Amino acid sequence: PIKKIISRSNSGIHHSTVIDYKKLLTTNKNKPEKSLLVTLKKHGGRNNQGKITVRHQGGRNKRKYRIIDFKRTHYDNIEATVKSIEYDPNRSCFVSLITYANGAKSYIISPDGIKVGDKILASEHPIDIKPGFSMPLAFIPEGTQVHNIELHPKGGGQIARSAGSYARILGQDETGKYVILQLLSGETRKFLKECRATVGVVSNLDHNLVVIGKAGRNRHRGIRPTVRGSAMNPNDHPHGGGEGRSPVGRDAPRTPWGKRHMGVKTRNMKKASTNLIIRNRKGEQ
Amino acid sequence: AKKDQLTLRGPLYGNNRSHSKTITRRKWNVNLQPCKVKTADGKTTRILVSTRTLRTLKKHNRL
Amino acid sequence: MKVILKQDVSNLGKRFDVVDVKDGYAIHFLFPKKLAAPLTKKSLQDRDLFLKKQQEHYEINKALSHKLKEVIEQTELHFSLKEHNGRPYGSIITKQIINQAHTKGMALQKFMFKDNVRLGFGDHEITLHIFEDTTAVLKVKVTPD
RNA sequence: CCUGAGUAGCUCGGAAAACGUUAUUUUGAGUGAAUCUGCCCAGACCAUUGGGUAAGCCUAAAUACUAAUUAGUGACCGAUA
RNA sequence: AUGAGCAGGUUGAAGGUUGAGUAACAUCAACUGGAGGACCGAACCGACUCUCGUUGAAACGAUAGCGGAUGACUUGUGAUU
RNA sequence: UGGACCUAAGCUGAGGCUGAAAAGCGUAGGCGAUGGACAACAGGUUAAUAUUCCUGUACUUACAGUUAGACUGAUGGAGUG
RNA sequence: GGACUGUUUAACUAAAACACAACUCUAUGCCAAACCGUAAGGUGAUGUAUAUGGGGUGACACCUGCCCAGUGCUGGAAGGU
RNA sequence: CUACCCUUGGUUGUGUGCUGUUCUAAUUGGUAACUGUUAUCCAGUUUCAAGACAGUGUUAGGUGGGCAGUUUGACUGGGG
RNA sequence: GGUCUUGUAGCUCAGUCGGUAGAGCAACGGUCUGAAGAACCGUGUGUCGGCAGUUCGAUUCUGCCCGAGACCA
Repeated sequence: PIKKIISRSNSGIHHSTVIDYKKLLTTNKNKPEKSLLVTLKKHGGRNNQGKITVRHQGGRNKRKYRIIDFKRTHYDNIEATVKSIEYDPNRSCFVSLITYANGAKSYIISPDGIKVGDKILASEHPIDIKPGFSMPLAFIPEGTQVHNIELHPKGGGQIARSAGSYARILGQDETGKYVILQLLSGETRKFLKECRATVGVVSNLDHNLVVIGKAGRNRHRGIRPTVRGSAMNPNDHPHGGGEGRSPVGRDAPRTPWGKRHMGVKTRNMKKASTNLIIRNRKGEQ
Repeated sequence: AKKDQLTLRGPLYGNNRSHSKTITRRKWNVNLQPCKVKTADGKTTRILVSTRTLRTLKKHNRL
Repeated sequence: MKVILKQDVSNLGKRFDVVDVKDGYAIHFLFPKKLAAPLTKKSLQDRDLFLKKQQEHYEINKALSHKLKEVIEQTELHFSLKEHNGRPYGSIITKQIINQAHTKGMALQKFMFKDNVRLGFGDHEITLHIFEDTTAVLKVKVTPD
């Protein structure tokens, strides 16, 4: 669901829309709930040394990142109680405040299919294949969507965990290990057959079309104003300035350094799970 | 340091003369092998090893 | 650089004698079975004396292999695992086995016991051999829930 | 029998050498002996022969000047110095 | 990161709202409510335009608008590159 | 009120990882207000002061003994903050 | 032409430049691509392709037409060296 | 038949180079658990995905103004 | 660090117990059709790219100068 934004301004227009955030996120009157709170320090795109590392990213307000438990292994044999679907100022996905009945709470991802109140179990057990649940891929046959899944032992749920992400199961290898998962973006991996699985695409499937309209929404969303390569300084940029702006050259436009990124294979192959790869949209592994 | 933890030996700083026969300098860093090593009285800590010193240690029964 | 394949044969030309060929940091250079002997001057003094030491080590290793077989067949490994009446939540590493080995009063290295990651449930058993001629068997009693 | 052992020879590129690296030495890397006509050297290396037995070195003296002290000296200055 | 001005008058939305109505529909109106890189206009800021100086009170400011003035607004302190 | 206390931005820093000499990152800790918290509000006073000094009104941790009184309670958990 | 409101040559250049916007192309299966230092680590960010970075214009709307000789990329089977 | 010169096809293999694999007993690891310690940078043991492929140390390269030391001749009825 | 190679007509090609030139198209002539595209045959082109070895008849079996091809420091 979306909602129109009529600016009612005398100069200019706005066809911008925004997700209502009242039927998909709780506590619209945001007051910091002091149960799982974490203060966030940031440098404005700068680093621990101090110098910047990510240009065109800054000018954002404070965030209170919820303590998300991607492992779903802290408390087992007792199903959790989804207290609320909370906002996440660091992720497009909506966090979920679950509370196991033993006396502890945590934050997880609740994908599309379950909402506040559902009793979800965390274990390596052959538990029911439902959204929010977590179980090994061995109990799930081929032809199912999977998300919020890691590659490395206890490395935390990292891969394919955003809205609309899925992992098509297409059986296992000839060796009986490293089940093949077709992840998002048309890539494919040889996932370990022992890894857990949070089945179901993440909720808010309508989070696909939006008009930012005004810069404040854009600048507070990480993406700062992007400057065109035309009309720059001719210093530090080989095409800026001068009368009669020059068309962009340097076929397959490079980044403004000695490196190249346009169309070239710029994959990293030195990790602890690079042998579990199948396809990366251009080649093999 | 770039010098391995077993030998704090300064890297050999010499010249690299190309077709131009220039005076550009070149570093020669000591060898770094993070192979396992056995220690007595409990712990079995592991440190970096240089191959030139590895020859001396191995032929002096360092395992 | 090891020069004596003491009391054991590592499936190759190295035999129970003062002789071995270089195999790098493997079961032939990291295992303490191949005991290193003074290499700075090994011509007549250390050579035959270490050969005799190797023979005596063979004999005392038969004796101690029998003794250790009895030991690990009387006081054996025990472990517990968490269950929910047939719900696999297992995780196994050799670390705990090494810790128990050290707890038995002897600094046994990471070579006697070695296994991969396993994921199971219920009552099972794993046995790891220790010797080549008077080999012992391990009993790892696992307690499920 | 001892006189130094990844040690003397070399060696993938440099340097100390008149030598910007050709004899000597060199390693960041691969290597490698002798217990002295052996071994290193004889500007590649050796035969007679010749230089020496290195691979640990101790050592005020010739290698600085006053860092606190002493003493005198002056084709030294002369308040733009 | 920690705290600050937006007086006053304002667009008065979206969300929903109630009955009428109708075979069931369809359709009608209105208000709770306050949304803006929202409006005019002061606190505060801007040198965007014309004049002054072109060796001024000014090593950058004075005036007239305009623009932000409820946010891409205007800030102080401490600190990061 | 800043500190006696607490941290935000941030820093020092036993170590330690890492780096020719130098030190970078950075943990245990502690520093660091622009903030939070514990405890004085009006009248009078000089040639220079006021909630501060006094008057009246009074807080805090309550201090040692003490009677009386009573299961208080952090090293651990939760809430306001 | 720019969507607009806006920002940069404080102190002669405020815009058809730039900027949100949309169209979008490209890289990345995470220890991400991009990047700070050499190095740990770290931002990116513990974001996970619906996220970030870089390319080009430019709101709202049509698409972006023709074309790879070569380069950059992807795919091909057989090399000299 | 006794030997040499060649010749083209091939088993077991080799003088020649081609590689592929079973394991970790190495190595990579902002992989993690235990401990130091209730230590973010951390260290010891570990397993884990590979696996001596590759990395490291050395040599050798290349793409690559992103930058340097720089070069950017002269005569020419002013010079290009 | 460069050692792999073919030329034959207007274009294109290969060479048996080493023995031996060739269309197709453009097009010269002819054939089809009241008319004809399309199509069908025969006119035609070559020191067999040029130089030197090989043997029962080398331009063919071979080597060389000028461009070639598929994991390159």
